[PDB]
Amino acid sequence: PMKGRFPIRRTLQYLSQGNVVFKDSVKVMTVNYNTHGELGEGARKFVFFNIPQIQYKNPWVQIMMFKNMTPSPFLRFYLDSGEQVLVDVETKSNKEIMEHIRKILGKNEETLREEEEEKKQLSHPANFGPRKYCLRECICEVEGQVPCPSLVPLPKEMRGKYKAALKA
Amino acid sequence: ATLNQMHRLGPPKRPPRKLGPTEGRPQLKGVVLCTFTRKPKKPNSANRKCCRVRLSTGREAVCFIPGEGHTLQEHQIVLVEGGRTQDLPGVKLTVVRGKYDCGHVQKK
Amino acid sequence: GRKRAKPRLEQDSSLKSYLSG
Amino acid sequence: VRSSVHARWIVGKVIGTKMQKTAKVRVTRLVLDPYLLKYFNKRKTYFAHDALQQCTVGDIVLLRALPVPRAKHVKHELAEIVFKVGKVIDPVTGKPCAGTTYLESPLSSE
Amino acid sequence: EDFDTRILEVRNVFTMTAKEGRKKSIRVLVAVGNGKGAAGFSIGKATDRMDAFRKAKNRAVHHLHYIERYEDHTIFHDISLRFKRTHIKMKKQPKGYGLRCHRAIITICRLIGIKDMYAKVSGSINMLSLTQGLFRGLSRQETHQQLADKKGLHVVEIREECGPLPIVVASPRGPLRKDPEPEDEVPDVKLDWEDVKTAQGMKRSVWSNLKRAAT
Amino acid sequence: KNVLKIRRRKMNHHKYRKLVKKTRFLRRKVQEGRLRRKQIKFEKDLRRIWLKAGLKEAPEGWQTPKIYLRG
Amino acid sequence: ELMAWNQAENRRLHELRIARLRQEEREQEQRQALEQARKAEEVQAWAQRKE
RNA sequence: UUUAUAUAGAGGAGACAAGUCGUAACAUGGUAAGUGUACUGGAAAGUGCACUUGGACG
RNA sequence: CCCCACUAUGCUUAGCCCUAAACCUCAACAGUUAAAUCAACAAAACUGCUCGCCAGAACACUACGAGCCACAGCUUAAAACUCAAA
RNA sequence: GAUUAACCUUUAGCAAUAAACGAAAGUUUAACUAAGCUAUACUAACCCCAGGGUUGGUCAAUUUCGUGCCAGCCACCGCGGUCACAC
RNA sequence: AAUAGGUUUGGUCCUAGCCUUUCUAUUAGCUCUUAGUAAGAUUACACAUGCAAGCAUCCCCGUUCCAGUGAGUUCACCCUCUAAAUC
Ligand code: FES
Ligand SMILES: [Mg+2]
Ligand SMILES: [Mg+2]
Ligand SMILES: [Mg+2]
Repeated sequence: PMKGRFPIRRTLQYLSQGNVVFKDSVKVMTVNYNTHGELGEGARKFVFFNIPQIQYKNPWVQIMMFKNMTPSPFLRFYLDSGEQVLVDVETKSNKEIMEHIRKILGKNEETLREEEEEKKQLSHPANFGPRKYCLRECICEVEGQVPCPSLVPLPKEMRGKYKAALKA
Repeated sequence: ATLNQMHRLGPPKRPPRKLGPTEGRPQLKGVVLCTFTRKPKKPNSANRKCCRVRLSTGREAVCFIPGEGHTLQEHQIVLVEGGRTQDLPGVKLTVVRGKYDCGHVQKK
Repeated sequence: GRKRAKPRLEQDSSLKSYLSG
Repeated sequence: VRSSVHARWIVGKVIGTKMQKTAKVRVTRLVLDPYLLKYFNKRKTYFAHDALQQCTVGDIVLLRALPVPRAKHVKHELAEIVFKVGKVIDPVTGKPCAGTTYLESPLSSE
Repeated sequence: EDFDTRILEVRNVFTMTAKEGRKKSIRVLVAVGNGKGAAGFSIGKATDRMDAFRKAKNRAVHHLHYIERYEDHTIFHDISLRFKRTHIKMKKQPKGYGLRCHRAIITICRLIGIKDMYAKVSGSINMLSLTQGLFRGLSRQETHQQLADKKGLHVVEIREECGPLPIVVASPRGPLRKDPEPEDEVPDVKLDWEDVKTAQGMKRSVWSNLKRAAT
Repeated sequence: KNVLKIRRRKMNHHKYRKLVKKTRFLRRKVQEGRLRRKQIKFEKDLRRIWLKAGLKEAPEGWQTPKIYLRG
Repeated sequence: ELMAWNQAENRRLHELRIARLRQEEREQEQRQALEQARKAEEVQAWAQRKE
């Protein structure tokens, strides 16, 4: 089987489930937490579960952990403007922490939908090109148009080999 | 191996595939320096027709001549291909019958 | 001496007969 | 605000103070292993300008990208010492702390 | 008359006896099944192949398992078991998927009456170990009714072809629990690397999903 | 268990010791030549270092020691 | 607005932490009273034995 | 000027007619076997010291 | 092989060499005895975590390179030819 | 030409598109277009017009002779010393 | 790497390699009817010959493009800044 406790954490299907996508302001997130303590348990599980997903959804945000540096776990986001956002996470479960950070710094679903629409706007359906970029490679695919000569040979009149004969 | 060890060593590396007697080529032009016979390793008993030839790469190697009967002599141009002769140790080349000076197997 | 075929390599035609009829 | 340096803000660990007015900081970023899909720390060395020489080897600092590289490798300035080594001030409560225990209790000042 | 017999392997075991030295004998593994969930297997040793066949099938007909089948065409849940040195990973599959399994597993499943299933065999491919491990895994599987009775909850089936309609396949015969089952955000299960790689698409294989004859 | 692998290792070691005994003088001469080449190459590397550095000669008071000699 | 809300949440959590710390400090005062009650007798017995 | 740098005496590995020679190993394998190391011997090996049971036993 | 005599050596001092069937042939730490106890044998079966190591046999406790007070040495350690096994 | 196991014609036209130039009609282009050669591949057809490999097992499929550990065969296991489903 | 298969032994179990079966490409043998399309020196080795860049009232502009090759090789991507170029 897959090595490690909770191997589901190491699947793209799980890493892509992070609902938290930070605004462009966030640059650094420091996770201070304690390896032992009943109050910090949720924070610990947060570091066990949500730090991957978040880091997957925000590849350009530097996430740095710190074990047993302060008596209470907390997050400290750094924004581009220089603001520092301190989020106490003691007594909060990992799901509550994710909800809180999504509320205060994550993009709203409307912004994500707008960005997805912007991305989909690039691939115009009417374009023709390789399957990597366009839905169709040639107009011959569209029915009604003259088909590709590799499949249906063209009439002798439409082929230059005999247009040249007509020229003669 | 632990996950950290796997990450450190990285994905396993495919060993460099060894080039055969033909040096990774389907065929090689050769010049027959001499011809002789080789005794196959036991328990097979025979007199296998073979010929030392100088390949186009400059290397000289022993090649097996299949079929019955041959006009191959010295200085005759042949084309050799891969495929070891099972009962002959060290013979890893076979002469392509019907190519260059190697005439087809004289029937009967 | 002479060749002695391996006991495990000896052919069996019972299956051929069964499939034949 | 505009700067040619890529990493605008980085939180790192000072691992050197030998250079004059320049702290050598180590910044670790999580990187996804494409084969294991596990996140591993990848560490990069940065040089931060420290005018006051207040960096101690081992403290956690915040580095802000300079508008231009003042030297060949010095591209960042020490914005703030997030955690002084052995002198951590608990941001949640403001009281000093030594590891996971309070040197001064939050109840002390009431 | 309802039962069909199929040979899984025939082996010429040679035994060294004091007087005769090497003596030939036939060991035959057969499986018998009626196609309606009742099947078994047996070994037969003899001097003649036909005697081995007769012994093996007449003994297998006395050792019948009963393999519970979901909708009479597939297994109830995904199974992964190791018998000795043979790993069998069977996957429940929808109707029309056919039998994509080791040929011995295909034969045994036809005898049982399973039409749709996937199965990968790893480790030693010892035919007897594979066969009896397969029978063990199929016999030990838990039906939806058994699951509902155990946990006292409705077993609700969600089908993509049927949209969001909840289909109840099994309801507990006793009292129904009022407290919802705890919904852990991260389940604690042991996944298979092969399954994960296949799902992610990184499982490049020039031998997987090859077009094959109807099963 | 049997000791076939151990026996093969023992035979290999016996053959190797026999070969060393047979040709120990030639091996000693070859090793001495190899040590000479080693020292020469080391000195050439140091010379290359200070030549690329721009110094016309070795630094004052520097002599490359014979680090590859028993004496 | 989100920053102000986060600061308000931090203040609320700080008040809860202060209450919890007060309760824990009272409990630790009781525990220290018990420990000193044991330790005074232990040290007195040890000193008397040594004397 | 030695080394680098382009072939060529000589060694080593495998195979070949293969058996000859010794009978070391496998049985308490004919003197239990083996690891390390040392000396002797052209070699087959022999012995010293410690260790192992992957030997046996009143 | 046995007997006798005798030396290096076993001993002390000070250095060196750094090997073993250095083997409980069982890595360290933590946990479990419930499932399926389990290829076999050895020594009941496993789980979590970490480090080290292995990827057919032989070539090879080898060659070369490097390091070492080691100079018939030790550590690290290949490849070519060959086999369909080991 | 040489070399390698590796082997396209010493064609045509600027009519299309593209480029250069010009205010422009236009001009030029071995880019390109339209042809030539080649079972390298794909598609389509055959009405007369099919060959290549294999047939011991893996692995679909051998009758009769000849040969006699020879001649020969095999991808792996292997076959052949007289009656070879393996030449 | 599979739905796997053959192969170690007197035999079984396990470990393990090798090979088979699938799909492409090049070359070779033998064979080959037509039509349409696509693709097409082994070689950064040497080249006979012909052509491949002109335009245009002179100046200018263009011949720095297109085409070709894969010898060399982390100059290709993102950001900052900012030339040339076009409007
Ligand atoms: S690909 Fe569209 S006409 Fe051929
Ligand atoms: Mg040897
Ligand atoms: Mg010991
Ligand atoms: Mg350890």
